[PDB]
Amino acid sequence: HMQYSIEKLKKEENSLAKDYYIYRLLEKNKISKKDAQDLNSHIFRYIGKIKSELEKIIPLKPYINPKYAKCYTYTANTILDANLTCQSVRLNSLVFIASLNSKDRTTLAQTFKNQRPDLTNLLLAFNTSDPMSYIVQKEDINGFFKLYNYSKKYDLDLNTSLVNKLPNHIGFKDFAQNIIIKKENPKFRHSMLEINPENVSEDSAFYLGVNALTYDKTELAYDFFKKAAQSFKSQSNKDNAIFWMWLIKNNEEDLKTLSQSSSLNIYSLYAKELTNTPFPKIESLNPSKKKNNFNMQDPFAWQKINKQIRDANASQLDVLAKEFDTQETLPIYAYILERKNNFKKHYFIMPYYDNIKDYNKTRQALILAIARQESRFIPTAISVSYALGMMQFMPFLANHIGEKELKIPNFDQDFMFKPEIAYYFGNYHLNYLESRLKSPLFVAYAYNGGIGFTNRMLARNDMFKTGKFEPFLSMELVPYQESRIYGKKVLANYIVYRHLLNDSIKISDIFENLIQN
Ligand SMILES: CC(=O)N[C@@H]1[C@@H](O)[C@H](O[C@@H]2O[C@H](CO)[C@@H](O[C@@H]3O[C@H](CO)[C@@H](O)[C@H](O)[C@H]3NC(C)=O)[C@H](O)[C@H]2NC(C)=O)[C@@H](CO)O[C@H]1O
Ligand SMILES: CC(=O)N[C@@H]1[C@@H](O)[C@H](O[C@@H]2O[C@H](CO)[C@@H](O[C@@H]3O[C@H](CO)[C@@H](O)[C@H](O)[C@H]3NC(C)=O)[C@H](O)[C@H]2NC(C)=O)[C@@H](CO)O[C@H]1O
Repeated sequence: HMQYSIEKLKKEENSLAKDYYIYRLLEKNKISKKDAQDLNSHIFRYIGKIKSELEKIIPLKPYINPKYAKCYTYTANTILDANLTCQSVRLNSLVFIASLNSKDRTTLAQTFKNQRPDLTNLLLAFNTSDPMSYIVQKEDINGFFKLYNYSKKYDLDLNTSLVNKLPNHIGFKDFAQNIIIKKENPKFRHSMLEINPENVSEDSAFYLGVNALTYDKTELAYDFFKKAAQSFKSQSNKDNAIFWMWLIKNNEEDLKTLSQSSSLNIYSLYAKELTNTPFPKIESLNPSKKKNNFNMQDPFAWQKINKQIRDANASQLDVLAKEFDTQETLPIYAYILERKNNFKKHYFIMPYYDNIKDYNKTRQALILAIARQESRFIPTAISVSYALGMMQFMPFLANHIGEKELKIPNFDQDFMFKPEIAYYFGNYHLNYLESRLKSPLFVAYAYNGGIGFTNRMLARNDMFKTGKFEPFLSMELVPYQESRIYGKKVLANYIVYRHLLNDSIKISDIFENLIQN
């Protein structure tokens, strides 16, 4: 490999690459207390392992606004001795409110009834055995979400008037998504059958459709999915909603509209196959030029050219298109062309093909499918979790395969930035997953979320079994959003690559194999 001292890193631009190499120093204990002093301002994304690792060296004291400093010297026993500003600041915390004695909640409720009746409602609510039931009786919507955030355990029936107020609050999106996907708060869930589709849109409308289906309310479901179809920004999400309109009410205009979609996704591909519509046009990228001056193995060069491409006018893109129109830079070319045709055309490149042409055509397609979604084939790709290269191996996994299993001499996790190694480790890991899971959809779930996650999901008696709307409904209820989306996208990619390799499979065969018989 190649190493970077903290001093060389401090001279590179802030980026995930620089963060990755700082994290490597921290995990090998190579950052002194002295080196760590100014280090916060050299970190692009100060979240997760790099933060908990830096704070083992230089602990951070949780920020308190100097205006309110004196407000945090009071406790539940002395809050009545604080000025009215301090009293109102401390009451932002429901935990603080829960900690007060009931007589001091009655006193502060009276004090704030006039200018802050939100605080009065929460104080008087915690003087009852069911704060949620009190807040719901007041139809205090801000209080409702502050309570939900304090504890997910509150559950109560909500009437038509109250549930139709919830969508107007910022918190409604996450609330509806989490309780429907996690199958928690059954009374909240049942209550959301009465939300007017007029009052919701986009993701929330869609999840309220999935909710209606779980109660076999097919009419309410169609209406939610239709509103989702009308309001969603991305054609891919519209297609998903229109598919549900079709599956529930079987109007052949919905399926026609879906078969004619400019988005390539499992729903449009399926609709095309049901209507004997031809397979969509795939762009053909074949640059004659061999190489250029750019190092595809320099993670720092990628992070920098990535930013330039994001922030380029039409004029600079046409200059970048020409520079990067080579076989060695094909994945960057495809990325520039995607931005330059304003995301209208279908690019499914097959770079470093020599490394996979000896595997059977089905395996080539799964590898390419995963690589396209993982990295867009960028060899030095780095995730916010520092998953590495074209196939986005987490370090623990790259090291387990490289060191324990393959005993590669002088193995370093940065070998995942080499196409040869990424494709090779991809094949090796896919043999592990495919031997246990079979379906390329299940393999996709396990590649992104893990075989543990996937085994526990498939073992549930309500996931990927026989039913009216299966396996489509199961694909909407995969409990980890990243994995739910990853499966749909990789499956679409798999169908396309199998077509380009003259090893076509019908997506309807894939869907039949998802139901465990
Ligand atoms: C080269 C480039 O910037 N291309 C654009 C794409 O980035 C963009 O879609 C997103 O691609 C990235 C990979 O570049 C995807 O990130 C990966 O997500 C998977 C899980 O799905 C995760 O396991 C990987 O670690 C992660 N990789 C990295 C490097 O973080 C991301 O999920 C894609 N976005 C979506 C919505 O799926 C496409 C489409 O907008 O545009 C290209 O121009
Ligand atoms: C491509 C990539 O890096 N993907 C990551 C996932 O692999 C990872 O999920 C976890 O993967 C490991 C490695 O396969 C799983 O560990 C295995 O667990 C089984 C039983 O559950 C055990 O018998 C195996 O011996 C063990 N192998 C090793 C080498 O430890 C682990 O279970 C997966 N985790 C879950 C929650 O399923 C995920 C999340 O860590 O990240 C991906 O990026």
